[PDB]
Amino acid sequence: AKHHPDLIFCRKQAGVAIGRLCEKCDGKCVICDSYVRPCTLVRICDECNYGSYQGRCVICGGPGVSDAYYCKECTIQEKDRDGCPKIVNLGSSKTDLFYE
Amino acid sequence: MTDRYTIHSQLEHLQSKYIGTGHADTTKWEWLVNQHRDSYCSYMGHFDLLNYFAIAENESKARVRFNLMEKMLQPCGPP
Amino acid sequence: KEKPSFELSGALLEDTNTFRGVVIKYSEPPEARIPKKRWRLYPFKNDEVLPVMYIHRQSAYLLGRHRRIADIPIDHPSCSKQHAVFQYRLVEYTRADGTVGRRVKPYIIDLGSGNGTFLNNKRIEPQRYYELKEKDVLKFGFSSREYVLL
Amino acid sequence: ECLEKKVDMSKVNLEVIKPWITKRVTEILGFEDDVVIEFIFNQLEVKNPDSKMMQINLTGFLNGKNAREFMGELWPLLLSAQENIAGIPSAFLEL
Amino acid sequence: RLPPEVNRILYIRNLPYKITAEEMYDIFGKYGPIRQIRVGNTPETRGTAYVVYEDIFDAKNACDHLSGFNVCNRYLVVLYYNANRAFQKMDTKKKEEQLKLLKEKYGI
Amino acid sequence: PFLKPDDIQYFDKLLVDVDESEEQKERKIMKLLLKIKNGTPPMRKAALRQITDKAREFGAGPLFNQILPLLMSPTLEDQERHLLVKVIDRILYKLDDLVRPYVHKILVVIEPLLIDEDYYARVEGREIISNLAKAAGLATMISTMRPDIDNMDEYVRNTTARAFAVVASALGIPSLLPFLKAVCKSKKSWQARHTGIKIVQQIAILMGCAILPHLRSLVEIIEHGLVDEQQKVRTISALAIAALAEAATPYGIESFDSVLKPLWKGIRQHRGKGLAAFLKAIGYLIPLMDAEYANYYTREVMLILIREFQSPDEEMKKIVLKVVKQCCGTDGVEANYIKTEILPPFFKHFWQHRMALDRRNYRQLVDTTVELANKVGAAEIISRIVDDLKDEAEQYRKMVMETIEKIMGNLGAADIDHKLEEQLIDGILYAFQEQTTEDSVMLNGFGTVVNALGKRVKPYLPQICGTVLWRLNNKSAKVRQQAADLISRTAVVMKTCQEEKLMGHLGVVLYEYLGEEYPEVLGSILGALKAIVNVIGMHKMTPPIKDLLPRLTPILKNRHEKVQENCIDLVGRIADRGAEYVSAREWMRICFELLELLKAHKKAIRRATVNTFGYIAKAIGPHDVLATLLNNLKVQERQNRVCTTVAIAIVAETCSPFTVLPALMNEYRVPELNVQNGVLKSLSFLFEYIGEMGKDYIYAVTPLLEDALMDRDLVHRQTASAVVQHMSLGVYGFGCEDSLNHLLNYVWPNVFETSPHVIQAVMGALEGLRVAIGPCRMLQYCLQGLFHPARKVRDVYWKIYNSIYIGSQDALIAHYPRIYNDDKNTYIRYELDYIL
RNA sequence: AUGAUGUCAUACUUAUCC
Repeated sequence: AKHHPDLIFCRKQAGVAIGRLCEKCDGKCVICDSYVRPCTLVRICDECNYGSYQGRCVICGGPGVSDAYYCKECTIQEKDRDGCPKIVNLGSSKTDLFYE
Repeated sequence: MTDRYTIHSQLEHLQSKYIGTGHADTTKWEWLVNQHRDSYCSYMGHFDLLNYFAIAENESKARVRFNLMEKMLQPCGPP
Repeated sequence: KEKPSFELSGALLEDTNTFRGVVIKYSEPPEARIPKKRWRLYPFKNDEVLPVMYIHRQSAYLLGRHRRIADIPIDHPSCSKQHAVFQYRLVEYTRADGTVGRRVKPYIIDLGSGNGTFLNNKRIEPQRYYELKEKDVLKFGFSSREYVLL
Repeated sequence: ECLEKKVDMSKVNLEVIKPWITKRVTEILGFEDDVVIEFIFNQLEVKNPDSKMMQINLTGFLNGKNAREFMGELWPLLLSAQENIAGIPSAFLEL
Repeated sequence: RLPPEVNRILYIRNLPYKITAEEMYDIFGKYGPIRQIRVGNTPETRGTAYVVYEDIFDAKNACDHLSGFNVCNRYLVVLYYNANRAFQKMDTKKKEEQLKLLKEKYGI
Repeated sequence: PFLKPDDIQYFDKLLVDVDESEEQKERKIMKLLLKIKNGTPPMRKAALRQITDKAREFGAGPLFNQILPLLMSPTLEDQERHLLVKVIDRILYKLDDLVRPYVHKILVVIEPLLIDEDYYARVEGREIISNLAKAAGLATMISTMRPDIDNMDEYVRNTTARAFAVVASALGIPSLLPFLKAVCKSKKSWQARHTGIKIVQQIAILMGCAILPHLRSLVEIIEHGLVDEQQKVRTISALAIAALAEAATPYGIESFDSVLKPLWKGIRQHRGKGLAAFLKAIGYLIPLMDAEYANYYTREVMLILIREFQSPDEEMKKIVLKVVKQCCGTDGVEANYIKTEILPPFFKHFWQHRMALDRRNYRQLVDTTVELANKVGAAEIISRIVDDLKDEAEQYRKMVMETIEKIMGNLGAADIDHKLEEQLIDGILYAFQEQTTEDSVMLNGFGTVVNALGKRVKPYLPQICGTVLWRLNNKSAKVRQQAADLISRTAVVMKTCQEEKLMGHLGVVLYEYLGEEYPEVLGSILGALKAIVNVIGMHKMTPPIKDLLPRLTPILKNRHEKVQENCIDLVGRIADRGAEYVSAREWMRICFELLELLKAHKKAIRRATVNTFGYIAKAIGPHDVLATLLNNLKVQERQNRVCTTVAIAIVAETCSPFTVLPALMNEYRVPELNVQNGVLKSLSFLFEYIGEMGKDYIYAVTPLLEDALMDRDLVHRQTASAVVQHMSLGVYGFGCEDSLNHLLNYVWPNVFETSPHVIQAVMGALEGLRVAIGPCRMLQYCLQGLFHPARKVRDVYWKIYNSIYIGSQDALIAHYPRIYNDDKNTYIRYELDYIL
């Protein structure tokens, strides 16, 4: 996204697990990364939500509280009918911040 | 049988997985064959277009559908 | 078949105290210090003090019947390799005035000899803080000795 | 090369190919190991094996010269076993 | 009765560029037999040396007495060298011949 | 930048000043490493890039030759390590065929990253080995890594196993299968088979849920080790079955099928660790069986499970613990049997102060106990563990406390009787009164307990809140924040039961602490006030808002991360809800104070800030406040500005922008550039929020976009293009396309550039323009560019044409022009020329 | 009179981040 450009999404097969968002990343969109116009809920992959991988945030990856949703601008642009956008990789973010 | 050609991966990049997207180094015949296959798939998918195509010809709907499915593989020949 | 026990192995104890050719037992505590009092080893084997060894100049002193472990041999065939260990260390005691502090005094404790030891014709047990002073009639052997140190 | 003809391991035996593969592995790698025998067992476990994948797995296993000869010797013996109506190579008819 | 980190190798520094291995062997030769000694002949490492003895306690008495010991105008830097890794510049090999020998001679 | 006294050995070659006379100059210039290792952060950045682009130049050989010693250094840092890992990655995104000789020479240093105490180190390591294996060839990896299988040390064998796990995740299971399946049947020595089996396991952990397709073949491999004469192979084998089944989500049961009958038999005869391992496997298996077969088999396992509670082995206790979870958490098991046989020994041996001090044992214990509650019911478990709330040690109290928490979370408090409830509330207060550390467990615990009890808690309030005030003094630093938060979470309960005196208490009492100088306390105080606002309404506030709000206003200077947070939040709640109680003058002062809150380093602060600014924008009306936004100096380049832009958007929503636009559009005139691109952004977010309503204002913005899109400097084209995007999605289908075509003209030249933000911007632009205008016009701009053999135009126009192609591929058919047929091929589609 | 590369400041973006 606009904050992390080197992050890669999962884009796996869509399952029946509804996605969730963390308390620090509440209200933020997954594709458009906006805060207004939520139109479609976020669905997670089957391998992305299993055991300890269930109930976690898609973007933040922390403890999910509320369910995540997609932006209406991404819904009208057909950017929400793609695969599961689970953040798998984590590069150049929250790595040197742990040392300080 | 040394081939020295292992199109496996590099750095989790590119790796085309879709069909009909195309590349910058795509040839003209490959793009024409992909456009013809997309046109055949759109003719097979749309019911009104298939009805308008079968009403003009003297053939039936299922025969024209089987002819369009049989002509999908190798429509031109040289890619 | 592998016989795992998860007990105290001897290699971790031998790597901590490693001598030249043998194991090193009878280690001193962390409260050891250099002695500054007027005390010298006066050995009298035949009522004549030929040798004299300074105990306050060295930190460790090992006497035995082996020439590879010890530095200087001793002419005592009735004494074992590890019979007695006289080491000076400042222990917790009280002076004559009543104030507490560090006093350099020799520590006397038996190391578990096979025949024991005797001092002033009396046997002393280990793990007991005895009042050790100068000019004591000790014995540097397991059974008996014809030489005393002062 | 010799790895372009389609073959099938279901029409050939497996017990007669173990000694020739063991001799080829002892000639290539010098000694006897357990990873190369397991790789040769896994390469013939499928009913329709892949000659190019086996050559890549054994094409670099050695140095890149004895493995090509080993693949060319294993493809011809398997071809002679699959072409025969019995299902055995030429080295098993004499002994 | 020794700290584990100390090793038979000692890194020694604050050396002159003219210094002679005669003085080296003489001085360091007090504590025990020299396993061997290296000296930097290279632009950065000139002025430095490594000493290795047949025994560790040799080196222990060395750094004991040689601590801040003097040569010319200089007080040498005497430290216990840290060779945790083998720089892998060299390899692990050539075990086969010697092990075959001990398996041959003594037969064990 | 400086050299540590040891690093000289590595960098000595740089010290000598001999200069300017081949490869020796490449090693000499390669000391840019030193700039990466030690130096200022900018030196590290610029150095890092410079060495990235020189990869293809220098080659992998010199680099690794000059790196691997450093990453091998005995004195290596944490950071320095991580940084050298970074350079290895970034250079391995480029070099592909080159690394083949160095692969092992890499892994030897890298495999120690896989086994490490640091987690981020592990995910990094797995990542870079993934990039290496995928980067190199399969046969490269395989042929490389064989000799480490039989290596004497087991360390290299283990970390090597995890290596094969990573590479197998890279290149997939089926490609690597025959290798493994060959390994586990190796007849030389056992150590190999041990390794390969461990590989099966680590594949199970890593791949996890995705093992599913090849599960059968994998099992067929591993099965032959269970009966082997050696022990290890048996143990690690059955363990690997465990890992499989655990990643084996409720299915593939019959694939494990042939494995069972030996296992059960082994369950009889084994002493020691292998036994426990089998119990681990069988444990994860049982949920995958049928409640009939698993009835029998389970009832058999229960015996040994009982007998084996008492072993001192902690591995044992872990296993048998999780087992008890799965076996006794089975729907096909009877309550009373557990209640009698299990619970008394369970709470006897398992609940002790050996366990709780450990971490994993703590958690797993919590879970298992939770599930036993899930079956036998609530009052049992809780009733037995309540008495331990009053136990001395903390960690133990913490344990039973969170246990009670989860229990009453799931089952509900309805089952609980009266007396045990007295012991409950007293237990929870007592435990809460002694807190050595600050943590949520006690608090969330209390809150969940009370909210679960509902109004059965009412007789207990005065004791609660008495404790709440007295503690609300004691120690402000430590406990003030905590008692405050306690109020915050107990608000609703202190409300619905209709104790009004208590709301007077908390209202003015908390009101008084707003002068507290310690921020970490004050924050919790404001939070408590917040929660009290959400229960009792505006006009009923015992501290009437006229009092409260201006008393809040000065606090905004407070810098503090928690004060600012809760404060701005509360100003938001009151500013949104009542908003009449306070006169406008106070409000506009609040504005001029809010303006500099946008220096916050936190995103949520700015969030609440902007939303509030919208609320008060409603309380007053647009013109003044949007003017106060346009006052902004823009002074900070890295953001700190565009939040004001967002405020301009939301303000333009809160009352109709149908009013506001002329002021803004006029304010583009100003010669100061960064605020020009600022108001461009304001249009962008503006259309993003307004959506449909842009069916009118498109025209108004059109010529200005003309002026902006015509380039003064790149940011104009970029931001303006984003505006075209959001406008283009918003207006869709309403018939305004014409002017959007006109704007598309000026959009079109910007197609060419290498700047990432402008090219991705333009991409979004032309995508929105695709949907709005329709593909036909797009394609009519994208035709001629395809052809171009020039290494640029074709790259781009094919990128575009792909973007147009993926979506709306169905509707493109009509618009492909007529293309004449050549010799070998017929390029005319005659179907469209059939005429009735 | 564009363009070329290179030492070297200066603004801007990524809702970048303790």
